[PDB]
Amino acid sequence: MQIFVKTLTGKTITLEVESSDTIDNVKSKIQDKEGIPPDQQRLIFAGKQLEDGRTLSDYNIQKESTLHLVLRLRGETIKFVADGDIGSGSVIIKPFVDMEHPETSIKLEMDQPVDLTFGAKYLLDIIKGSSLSDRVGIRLSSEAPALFQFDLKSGFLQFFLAPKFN
Amino acid sequence: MLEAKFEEASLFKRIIDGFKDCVQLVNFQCKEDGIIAQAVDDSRVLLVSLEIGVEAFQEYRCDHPVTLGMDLTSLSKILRCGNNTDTLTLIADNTPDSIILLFEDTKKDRIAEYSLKLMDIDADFLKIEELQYDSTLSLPSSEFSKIVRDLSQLSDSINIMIT
Repeated sequence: MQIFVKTLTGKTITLEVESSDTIDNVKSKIQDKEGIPPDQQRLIFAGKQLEDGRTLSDYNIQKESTLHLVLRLRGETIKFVADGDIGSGSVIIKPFVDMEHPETSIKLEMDQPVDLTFGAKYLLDIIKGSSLSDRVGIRLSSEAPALFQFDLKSGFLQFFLAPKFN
Repeated sequence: MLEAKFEEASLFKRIIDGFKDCVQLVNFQCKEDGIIAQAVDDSRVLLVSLEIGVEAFQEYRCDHPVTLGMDLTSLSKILRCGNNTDTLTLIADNTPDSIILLFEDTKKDRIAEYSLKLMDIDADFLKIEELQYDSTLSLPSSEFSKIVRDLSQLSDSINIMIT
């Protein structure tokens, strides 16, 4: 049958197997078309983390289901502010993993702290890409235009946007 | 000799949304391994880049690289004929003057042939992505959507901080 396997970047990869198909084989497959070795892989269905020995039917899994796949890094504070004439805004977010529906999770790897400003008219154009993907990847740097990226089923749509200097 | 069939015209209709609103023109490079597209905004601060693979079409066949720069505003019009779940199909010849767009839906139900006349746009493809970025985050696209949307009310300049 087919299942849905959802990663924490908006990607929904497709995957076909058999109940008899073990939790050690599924996750090896996945690694076999999306680069992540299964070590870095956690699946959770129905909040139950699956285990590498149990059986897909054990966890009662049938066809057309949706599994959550997680990222296990072997290795704090995203802030957005807008501040001007009438007042000022602030949204503060932190990396977490959701359990009921992880596709809502916030991933973050920080190599250096970043502190950058961007024109809003540009960002307003950019968020339109919501309509192509559940999730968006965002890459920031002091040395180069920031990348924003929605993935398609095989391909993608990218927005490079230069920060302001002053 | 391009013939490229989206199973649903919604998709391509969506993708072109991305360009509309912030870029007038775009070269489309069709290749045997699919379509890719680049356009720079006018102030040269924003670059839109698009990659679509063979696996994204119902069928795709293009035995020879062809470039189509097209007026987006023109092309979108043509894309309103879309209805969203019809089978769109792009078609082109060896040296193309018009790309043909071709919608049909459920059965022989309905069929509608359109032509967009192509324009000469000079190909200056940019390759601007870095190997390493200071920071990387992903988050629900509509969460982001919401944030940008709110803070745009207060200020022309949103600023991001990671720590």
